Amino acid sequence: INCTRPNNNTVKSIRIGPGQAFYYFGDIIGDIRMAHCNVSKATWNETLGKVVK
Amino acid sequence: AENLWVTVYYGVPVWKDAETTLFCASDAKAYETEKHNVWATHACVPTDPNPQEIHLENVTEEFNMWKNNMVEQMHEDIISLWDQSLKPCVKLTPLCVTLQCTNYAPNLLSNMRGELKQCSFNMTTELRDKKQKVYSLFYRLDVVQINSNKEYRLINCNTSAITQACPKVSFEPIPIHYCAPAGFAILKCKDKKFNGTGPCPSVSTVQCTHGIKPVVSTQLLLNGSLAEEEVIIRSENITNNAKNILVQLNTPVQINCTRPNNNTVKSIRIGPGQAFYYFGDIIGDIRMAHCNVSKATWNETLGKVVKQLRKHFGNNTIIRFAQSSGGDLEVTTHSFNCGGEFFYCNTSGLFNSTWISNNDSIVLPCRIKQIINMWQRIGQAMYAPPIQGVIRCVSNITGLILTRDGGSTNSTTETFRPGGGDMRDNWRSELYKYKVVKIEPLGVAPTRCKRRV
Amino acid sequence: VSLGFLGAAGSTMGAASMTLTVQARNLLSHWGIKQLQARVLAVEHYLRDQQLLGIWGCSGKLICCTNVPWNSSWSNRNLSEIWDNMTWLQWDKEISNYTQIIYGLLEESQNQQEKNEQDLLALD
Amino acid sequence: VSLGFLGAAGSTMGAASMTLTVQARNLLSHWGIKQLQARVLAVEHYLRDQQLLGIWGCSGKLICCTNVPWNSSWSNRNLSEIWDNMTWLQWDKEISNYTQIIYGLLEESQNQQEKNEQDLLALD
Amino acid sequence: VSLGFLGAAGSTMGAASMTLTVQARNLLSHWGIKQLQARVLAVEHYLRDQQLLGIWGCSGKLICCTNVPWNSSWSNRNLSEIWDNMTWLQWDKEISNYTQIIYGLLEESQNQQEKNEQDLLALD
Ligand SMILES: *[C@@H]1O[C@H](CO)[C@@H](O[C@@H]2O[C@H](CO)[C@@H](O[C@@H]3O[C@H](CO[C@H]4O[C@H](CO)[C@@H](O)[C@H](O)[C@@H]4O)[C@@H](O)[C@H](O[C@H]4O[C@H](CO)[C@@H](O)[C@H](O)[C@@H]4O)[C@@H]3O)[C@H](O)[C@H]2NC(C)=O)[C@H](O)[C@H]1NC(C)=O
Ligand SMILES: *[C@@H]1O[C@H](CO)[C@@H](O[C@@H]2O[C@H](CO)[C@@H](O[C@@H]3O[C@H](CO)[C@@H](O)[C@H](O)[C@@H]3O)[C@H](O)[C@H]2NC(C)=O)[C@H](O)[C@H]1NC(C)=O
Ligand SMILES: *[C@@H]1O[C@H](CO)[C@@H](O[C@@H]2O[C@H](CO)[C@@H](O[C@@H]3O[C@H](CO)[C@@H](O)[C@H](O)[C@@H]3O)[C@H](O)[C@H]2NC(C)=O)[C@H](O)[C@H]1NC(C)=O
Ligand SMILES: *[C@@H]1O[C@H](CO)[C@@H](O[C@@H]2O[C@H](CO)[C@@H](O)[C@H](O)[C@H]2NC(C)=O)[C@H](O)[C@H]1NC(C)=O
Ligand SMILES: *[C@@H]1O[C@H](CO)[C@@H](O[C@@H]2O[C@H](CO)[C@@H](O)[C@H](O)[C@H]2NC(C)=O)[C@H](O)[C@H]1NC(C)=O
Ligand SMILES: *[C@@H]1O[C@H](CO)[C@@H](O[C@@H]2O[C@H](CO)[C@@H](O)[C@H](O)[C@H]2NC(C)=O)[C@H](O)[C@H]1NC(C)=O
Ligand SMILES: *[C@@H]1O[C@H](CO)[C@@H](O[C@@H]2O[C@H](CO)[C@@H](O)[C@H](O)[C@H]2NC(C)=O)[C@H](O)[C@H]1NC(C)=O
Ligand SMILES: *[C@@H]1O[C@H](CO)[C@@H](O[C@@H]2O[C@H](CO)[C@@H](O)[C@H](O)[C@H]2NC(C)=O)[C@H](O)[C@H]1NC(C)=O
Ligand SMILES: *[C@@H]1O[C@H](CO)[C@@H](O)[C@H](O)[C@H]1NC(C)=O
Ligand SMILES: *[C@@H]1O[C@H](CO)[C@@H](O)[C@H](O)[C@H]1NC(C)=O
Ligand SMILES: *[C@@H]1O[C@H](CO)[C@@H](O)[C@H](O)[C@H]1NC(C)=O
Ligand SMILES: *[C@@H]1O[C@H](CO)[C@@H](O)[C@H](O)[C@H]1NC(C)=O
Ligand SMILES: *[C@@H]1O[C@H](CO)[C@@H](O)[C@H](O)[C@H]1NC(C)=O
Ligand SMILES: *[C@@H]1O[C@H](CO)[C@@H](O)[C@H](O)[C@H]1NC(C)=O
Ligand SMILES: *[C@@H]1O[C@H](CO)[C@@H](O)[C@H](O)[C@H]1NC(C)=O
Ligand SMILES: *[C@@H]1O[C@H](CO)[C@@H](O)[C@H](O)[C@H]1NC(C)=O
Ligand SMILES: *[C@@H]1O[C@H](CO)[C@@H](O)[C@H](O)[C@H]1NC(C)=O
Ligand SMILES: *[C@@H]1O[C@H](CO)[C@@H](O)[C@H](O)[C@H]1NC(C)=O
Ligand SMILES: *[C@@H]1O[C@H](CO)[C@@H](O)[C@H](O)[C@H]1NC(C)=O
Ligand SMILES: *[C@@H]1O[C@H](CO)[C@@H](O)[C@H](O)[C@H]1NC(C)=O
Ligand SMILES: *[C@@H]1O[C@H](CO)[C@@H](O)[C@H](O)[C@H]1NC(C)=O
Ligand SMILES: *[C@@H]1O[C@H](CO)[C@@H](O)[C@H](O)[C@H]1NC(C)=O
Ligand SMILES: *[C@@H]1O[C@H](CO)[C@@H](O)[C@H](O)[C@H]1NC(C)=O
Ligand SMILES: *[C@@H]1O[C@H](CO)[C@@H](O)[C@H](O)[C@H]1NC(C)=O
Ligand SMILES: *[C@@H]1O[C@H](CO)[C@@H](O)[C@H](O)[C@H]1NC(C)=O
Ligand SMILES: *[C@@H]1O[C@H](CO)[C@@H](O)[C@H](O)[C@H]1NC(C)=O
Ligand SMILES: *[C@@H]1O[C@H](CO)[C@@H](O)[C@H](O)[C@H]1NC(C)=O
Ligand SMILES: *[C@@H]1O[C@H](CO)[C@@H](O)[C@H](O)[C@H]1NC(C)=O
Repeated sequence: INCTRPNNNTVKSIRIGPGQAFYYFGDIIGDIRMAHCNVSKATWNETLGKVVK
Repeated sequence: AENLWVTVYYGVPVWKDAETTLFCASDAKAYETEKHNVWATHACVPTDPNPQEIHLENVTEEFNMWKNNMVEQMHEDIISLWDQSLKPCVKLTPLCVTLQCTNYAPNLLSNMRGELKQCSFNMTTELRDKKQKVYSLFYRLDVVQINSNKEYRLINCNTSAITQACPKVSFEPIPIHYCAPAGFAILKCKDKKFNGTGPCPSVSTVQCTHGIKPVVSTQLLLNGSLAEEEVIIRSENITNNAKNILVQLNTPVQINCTRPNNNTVKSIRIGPGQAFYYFGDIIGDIRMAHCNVSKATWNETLGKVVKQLRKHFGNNTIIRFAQSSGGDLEVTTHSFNCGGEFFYCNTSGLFNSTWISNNDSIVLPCRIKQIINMWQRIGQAMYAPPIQGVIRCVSNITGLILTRDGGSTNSTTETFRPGGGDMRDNWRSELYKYKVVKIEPLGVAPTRCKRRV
Repeated sequence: VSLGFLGAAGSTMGAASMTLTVQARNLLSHWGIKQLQARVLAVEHYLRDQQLLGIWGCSGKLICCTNVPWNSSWSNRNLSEIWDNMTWLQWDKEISNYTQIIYGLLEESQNQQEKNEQDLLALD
Repeated sequence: VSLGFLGAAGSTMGAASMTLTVQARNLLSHWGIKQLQARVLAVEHYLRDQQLLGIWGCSGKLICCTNVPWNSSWSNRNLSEIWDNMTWLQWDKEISNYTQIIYGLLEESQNQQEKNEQDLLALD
Repeated sequence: VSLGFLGAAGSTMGAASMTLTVQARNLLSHWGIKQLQARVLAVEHYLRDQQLLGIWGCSGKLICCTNVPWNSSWSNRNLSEIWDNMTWLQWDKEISNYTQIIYGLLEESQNQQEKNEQDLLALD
């Protein structure tokens, strides 16, 4: 299986204080494609036919 | 008969070195006085009256400092000792609030024309819906502004938290022995001169060494164990300026250090149950903190050390001393502890001399802080409360650290200046002659004769 | 006179061999866990070789003999000077790449044969 | 050839009886407390039966005999097939409800009489 | 009948001397650390004197004799009444300022001489 996340990020860091470095979501740049996973089709057929026997 | 058979022996002295953990053991009286509480030497399995020492014969051994595992064992536990003594006493987050003020009035009427900053702010009371007004004092080395009365802040509320010191625990060091478990031995060799490494002719073993007083000091070792009859130099890689220079001496010299202004305190309550101590008001004159030193003896030992130091740098070269360089303050000044407070003395009135190859008192100024970032760590800091009365402490100066400079080849009369800023080497200064080892009892050899069935 | 602990370790064999008791008399002679790690370590090293001595037909005997002869490919030095001109620190490094052959051949030489013949001589 | 640890446990007596050394050679071979609970447990089981062997007149002897005869109400199988056609896993379940009578009668049979007669034969 | 643990401690010698096994049969029989401090303490006291018995030529023998005679400056009471009219609690306080001379003189009397003569009688 291959699984990716296209829209990576840029991040920022703000200080709660005293001494609590908080991290959070910054801004997105570029296109937007949601996360997904590919899988080999015919092999998934083959092992599913294998398990049902 | 004239064939030989084998036999087995048990418990024959051989040793091959290793490393394990250790433990500590020291008391004769100090738990009985105790000031009800001390920094954590609490049970520690109190020591033996008469320690054991066996002289050895016809034995040599290679000896190397700078690779002993024992110095990091003394490094790791004191860190774990320090925070554990500091943690369960009371926290304070809500102090670093905005604040505005200007200086105190007879600050300009003293030798110390510096910084007192009579100051004030709002603080939460025991009840959550009530505030209160206070009035207090803070040195400029513990306050800094933001960029109207330009508002201030404590030094590193922008980095980490601050926790006040627990009001009954002392900071004065107690001598400690460090002792090895069974199946092990500690080796010390008792030569007078010892130039760091190499073999040593006369060795001996002891289960646990003499006492070490873990004092926290920079650029001058104080209350340290004294050397033998002649002054010595120690290093790694002289004529390679990256590391530091250690020197130990024989004639201890005095130092007296005081704090004149006894400056009584007050105490309010943060609440519930947070008895906060703060600086009250001062009455009397103002004289800043300082230290005296015997002049002619300081000339005498400095003339003593330069005769010894010349041998590692030729014959006809010129030696000049200088003050510290800069950067942070904590490598420049001479910092130490006395009576539960922390001084910072400029020490520029010592290393001001050149040297040609052929009843007075030096008064040096000192300053005090109230926020410490001890052990070169970032992530915590401690607040110390002031103490009433007049404090006064005497000690022996024993051991200074030195650092070379840049320059060129061996012609341009190289110089020196203090510095350092580390604490591990100070323990390397006083654990120089110890190493761990493990015995091995099992042995086997051929004998002449046989065994009955 | 009592020379003391690790006393004649720089001396020769026959001086060191006659005084062996004192090595046993000293062998078992927040900050609670690190002390407690020491005592469990000290009891571990002592109890380990103890049965390893005890498996060799020598229970509490400090000095004891055995049955297996000496293979002369091990050393060639005959008898006298090894008791007279070396130290144990000189000795133990010299025979180091042998001991695994020694210990295994030692134990089965007595405590397989000498118990089976014991089970056959006390038989009849 | 060395068969190894727990080797011939499926075999018969005489094969298993001849190789007994390797069971002793393997017997003593936040996450600090649970390791430390193991080593104090391992030293406890070893040291327990050790003196329980040592009280029986057998200090370090791996195989040893004794004095007390066999009460024939215990087993009836005579000599041969018990050494030739069973396993120790077969043996130990078979004689299980006897051992408390065995151990107490064993120890006083030697180590009361055989020391008192020792204190009377070495007497005169 | 079995009198039990610490049974005849108020009795005399010969009653108490004949039953000595039961003192060994009972000798090794947040709240995890303080339990664990007990078991490491219990194993320490047992293992200490065990080798201190084992250094004296007595490995597992509960009762054993030795070689050194009695210096009559120690006691003067001859033989009979000390086995017949005192207790061990009476005995041990009576001979208390002697034992350090006793233990050191005991161990070298056998286990220096009696092994060196053993290394000379098994020699020839
Ligand atoms: C290097 O080595 C020197 C030499 O010891 C050390 O200097 C000593 O440091 C200690 C620690 O502060 C000093 O002790 C202080 O003594 C003051 C004088 O007390 C004397 O008089 C009282 C009676 O009033 C006696 O009971 C006492 O025993 C002394 O004889 C006290 O004022 C101080 O008191 C504080 O503590 C006590 C107890 O906790 C309280 O009752 C007080 O209210 C107050 O809180 C303190 O006891 C000592 O005087 C110093 N000099 C000498 C010669 O010993 C250095 O500390 C050491 N380290 C460094 C880094 O230099
Ligand atoms: C998983 O499967 C999807 C298909 O559903 C794969 O997506 C394909 O990825 C390629 C590589 O980026 C795309 O091609 C690109 O097209 C642009 C158009 O200008 C071109 O400039 C690029 O150089 C590149 O050739 C393709 O369009 C895209 N197809 C779809 C339907 O999304 C994907 O790569 C697979 N793998 C992973 C790890 O996601
Ligand atoms: C100073 O630091 C180093 C590291 O411990 C040690 O000496 C220095 O080592 C470097 C690197 O090997 C030497 O450079 C050499 O130069 C010659 C040219 O003649 C070259 O052919 C070699 O291949 C190598 O590059 C360097 O000369 C040497 N010395 C100094 C002064 O830098 C030494 O342990 C340290 N201490 C002292 C006192 O030098
Ligand atoms: C996703 O990752 C890419 C990695 O290349 C980021 O793009 C780079 O950002 C650095 C920041 O200094 C620039 O110097 C480069 O020129 C950028 N490379 C590009 C745009 O190809 C990108 O910013 C990340 N995405 C987000 C939303 O931050
Ligand atoms: C936290 O406060 C300290 C105050 O010491 C800041 O240190 C200052 O940093 C600026 C940056 O150029 C220097 O110009 C000042 O000289 C520094 N102050 C002093 C007293 O030297 C520090 O930048 C602040 N922030 C962090 C993250 O530490
Ligand atoms: C430490 O002092 C010893 C004692 O002299 C030095 O050892 C010998 O010093 C002489 C001095 O001329 C040399 O000739 C010898 O070669 C030295 N003996 C050796 C190296 O085995 C030693 O050099 C000194 N070491 C340091 C680092 O100062
Ligand atoms: C340290 O040296 C100074 C001298 O600089 C001493 O200060 C003197 O103290 C006496 C006592 O009242 C005064 O009469 C002098 O006027 C002071 N001199 C100066 C220049 O101020 C001081 O006593 C010495 N000792 C200590 C412990 O500080
Ligand atoms: C220690 O005292 C010396 C002596 O005054 C201080 O050196 C002064 O430093 C400033 C700033 O570099 C110079 O303008 C002065 O000329 C220096 N004085 C002299 C006499 O040369 C030094 O700053 C002090 N150190 C500390 C940490 O306070
Ligand atoms: C998944 O990615 C790897 C990357 O090397 C590739 O070799 C493989 O063919 C991919 N598989 C699918 C099903 O896309
Ligand atoms: C899987 O492969 C078989 C051939 O073996 C085919 O008959 C079937 O329709 C396939 N099913 C899917 C879901 O691809
Ligand atoms: C130490 O060495 C000398 C040199 O041979 C030797 O005579 C002596 O017996 C040795 N042992 C000692 C002093 O215990
Ligand atoms: C304290 O709070 C009061 C409430 O209004 C405010 O007027 C005053 O300026 C505050 N003082 C400081 C120093 O923050
Ligand atoms: C300083 O010490 C004196 C000594 O009697 C004391 O009376 C006074 O209250 C102290 N504090 C001052 C002057 O602020
Ligand atoms: C330091 O104070 C002590 C206190 O008794 C005194 O004896 C000594 O002379 C003083 N030394 C100097 C240099 O002032
Ligand atoms: C130190 O004393 C010597 C005399 O031995 C003198 O020549 C020198 O100038 C003095 N130096 C200082 C700094 O007092
Ligand atoms: C440098 O001077 C000292 C002082 O006498 C002398 O011992 C040494 O030999 C001199 N150095 C050289 C290289 O001669
Ligand atoms: C340093 O030495 C020079 C020359 O002797 C002198 O003028 C100066 O005052 C000295 N500075 C200090 C701080 O002693
Ligand atoms: C300082 O040195 C003297 C010199 O003998 C010594 O008597 C004194 O005890 C030393 N001070 C300390 C705190 O050890
Ligand atoms: C000695 O050991 C060698 C193996 O290193 C072996 O070949 C030889 O037979 C052995 N000799 C005796 C007498 O055991
Ligand atoms: C072996 O015997 C010879 C006899 O000539 C003697 O010289 C030599 O020292 C002996 N070797 C040892 C190790 O005793
Ligand atoms: C001897 O022992 C050393 C120990 O490291 C080993 O490296 C070497 O291979 C050994 N030589 C043999 C087994 O011949
Ligand atoms: C065997 O044990 C029984 C008790 O179960 C007893 O009655 C019998 O006398 C015993 N026989 C012998 C010979 O000990
Ligand atoms: C007992 O002896 C008989 C002799 O006829 C034999 O058949 C039987 O196997 C023996 N039993 C055992 C347990 O050896
Ligand atoms: C045999 O042992 C089992 C073990 O649980 C026990 O339940 C049974 O009562 C025993 N039989 C006897 C003692 O006769
Ligand atoms: C108790 O003491 C008396 C005193 O003579 C003695 O006769 C008796 O046997 C003792 N009994 C026991 C059980 O110790
Ligand atoms: C008994 O001990 C004393 C010392 O207390 C000693 O003088 C005497 O010789 C010893 N007698 C015997 C026979 O050992
Ligand atoms: C010593 O012997 C005498 C013989 O008259 C006897 O009366 C006395 O009880 C004996 N002492 C002891 C302690 O047995
Ligand atoms: C006997 O033992 C006690 C025990 O405290 C001791 O105080 C006393 O001095 C000893 N008497 C001697 C050794 O003569």
